[PDB]
Amino acid sequence: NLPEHWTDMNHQLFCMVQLEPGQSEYNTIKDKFTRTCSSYAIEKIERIQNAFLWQSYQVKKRQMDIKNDHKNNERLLFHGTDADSVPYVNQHGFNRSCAGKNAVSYGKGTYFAVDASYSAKDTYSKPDSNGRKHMYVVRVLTGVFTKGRAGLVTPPPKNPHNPTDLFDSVTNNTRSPKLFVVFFDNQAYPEYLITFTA
Amino acid sequence: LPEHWTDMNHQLFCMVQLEPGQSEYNTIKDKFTRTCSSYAIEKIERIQNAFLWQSYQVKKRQMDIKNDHKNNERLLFHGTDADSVPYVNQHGFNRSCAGKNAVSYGKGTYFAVDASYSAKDTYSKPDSNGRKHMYVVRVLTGVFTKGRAGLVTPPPKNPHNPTDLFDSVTNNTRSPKLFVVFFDNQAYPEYLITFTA
Ligand SMILES: CCOc1ccc2c(=O)[nH]c3sccc3c2c1
Repeated sequence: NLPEHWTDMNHQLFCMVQLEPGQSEYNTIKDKFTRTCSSYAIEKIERIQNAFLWQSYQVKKRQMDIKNDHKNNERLLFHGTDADSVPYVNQHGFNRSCAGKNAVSYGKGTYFAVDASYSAKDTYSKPDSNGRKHMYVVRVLTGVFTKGRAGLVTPPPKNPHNPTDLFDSVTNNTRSPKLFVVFFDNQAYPEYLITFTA
Repeated sequence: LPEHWTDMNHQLFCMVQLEPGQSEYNTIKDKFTRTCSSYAIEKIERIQNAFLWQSYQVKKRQMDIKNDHKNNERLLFHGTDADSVPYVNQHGFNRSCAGKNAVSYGKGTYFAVDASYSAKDTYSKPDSNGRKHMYVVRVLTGVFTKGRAGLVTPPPKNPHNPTDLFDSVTNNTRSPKLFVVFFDNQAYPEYLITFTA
């Protein structure tokens, strides 16, 4: 099911592909980033081609598309991370068990930002020994969501008398969402890695 | 969707009570009675969860490719309290839900080789009516190593490639009595046994 615009990977399962400025693919990511992070400068943007993460993510997307009633289930969001975590995320994706406590907690899961400026905080995208910061652009299955709460280890039930029928994700604010939290593996696909500097 | 499943009238989730004395019920009963013959089986249900099955079978194919052989799958037991049964039937096994009982070999979901281990009251807690609950689980144990307290993922299969991981951890690699998996969709709950002491 691998997208036909991916580079041939030669029976390999994983590749990072460096994008070229001037191509729509690079430019649209650069614009979405500079919308809120105009003070930073992009070193490079890599497309993440991970066959196994993509398959598991696309199965979860198909299931959420079946379960929800013609919803836009998927948002393109940002995730800042430290250099030490990039090889793990590239290969294995986002693991809630490794997640940091966010300054404002809406549950114990993986946090994704609407605005690059949030992900660009040194607390999330820690500068490496060479001053480089790292941010993923991520396809996230936000689905149907509600305002979260610090206590959550899964999304809350839509109905308290049906505890197993869950919201797909939670947010800080349902009228103006600026962050989303997901609580399951393969609910987020790391699509691009932005390397950037002051 | 597997053969031994029965029709679901286009539904994606059904719990199907097995008939005592037919081959499927007899096979699952015998796996339990190997170590739990002193317990009384009230019923066995086949868990038909299309989404959990799909995600599990994807992970199974991936592990068959990664390990370059089959034999990544084992049948194991998981005792749970009555309150968690609806969650497990619909959403499977969540390492984030595991309390202080799921400790010692890592922060994952624990599966027992022997039904006797899962039959302990600390795991299969008797409900107000005295009923205990244990799953028979298809688990992708794959290539495993000894676990230790505090693991959030299995160790690497070589500290020179830190991201190529073991699939699971155990108490004992030569004679395993339990397995811990650290990822969703590595365990498919196949049967639920309701039983009493
Ligand atoms: C060393 C602990 O190993 C095990 C082995 C089996 C089980 C089990 O069947 N159910 C549950 S529910 C919470 C913990 C456990 C558990 C833990």
